Amino acid sequence: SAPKETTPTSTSVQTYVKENYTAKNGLIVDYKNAQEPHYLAESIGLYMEYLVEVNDSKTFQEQVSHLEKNFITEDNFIKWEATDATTTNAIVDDFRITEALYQASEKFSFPSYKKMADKILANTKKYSAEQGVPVDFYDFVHKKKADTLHLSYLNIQAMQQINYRDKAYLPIQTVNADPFFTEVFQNEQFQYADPSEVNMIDQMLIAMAYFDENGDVEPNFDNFLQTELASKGKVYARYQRETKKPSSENESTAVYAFLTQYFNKTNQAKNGKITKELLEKMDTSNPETTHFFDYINKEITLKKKHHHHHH
Repeated sequence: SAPKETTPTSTSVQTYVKENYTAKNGLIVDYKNAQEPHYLAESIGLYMEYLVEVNDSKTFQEQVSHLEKNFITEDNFIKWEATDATTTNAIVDDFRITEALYQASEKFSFPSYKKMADKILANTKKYSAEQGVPVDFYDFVHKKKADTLHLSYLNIQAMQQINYRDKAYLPIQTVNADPFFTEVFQNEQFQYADPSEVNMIDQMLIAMAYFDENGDVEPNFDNFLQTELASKGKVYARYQRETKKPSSENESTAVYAFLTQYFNKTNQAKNGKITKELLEKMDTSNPETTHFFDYINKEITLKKKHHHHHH
């Protein structure tokens, strides 16, 4: 059970992850030398995504093995973190992992990755949903579904791969931003995640899902992004909803990675150049203070797509 060994485009990230973000059992940690370490399905899925992008079948399969031995239950759920006490998935992490497996099945000519993703994703659609509409998680020990959907958990590409019913998309089809998205869908209504603050990582993920499903940007959020960049040359990590002022002047690496993706998806090439330079400016080189999420989304986004001299 191993794909043909491929020649990666680069090995430096793999070497850096092995040296700085890997615990003794081989699992990827959120911070190096953390007092409270977390071995997240999010992290292994992002690493899997990166490894497909850089054509590294050997390291990809090593990750699939860690996934099978530490995250996947006997009924084919993916624990959102690798502890015995974890009793839930997180649909956003299932979507990411199954998407990576589908892409790897093609990239590495290995059909069993596709069949593995089929099995996991069908199970996610079946159990982490209320009447066909996704919810954040299913507790597979207590056999209870979440009663919330956070829109930042939506992965439109993954949901189309497993043919969610049309009604599953009603939340992202009908959400408004003013200028921020209501992050939570519960009891067929929208609410904000926090009484006063928005997290721009979550806001960017909603904006990208909005564009992916609806084919156009939400113009209130898009205008906020444009006016922040024009007036400040930055987009901050968190904002106060009442004032629209930043909670602090802290910036977020992941926010600039997702802004770069968003501007390139929505035909905003000048803005995408601006946020690419902001992403390069962020320092992800301290593994004790750089969450793996920030480190690896910068690496993925700077590698995602010959043409310097002429087209």
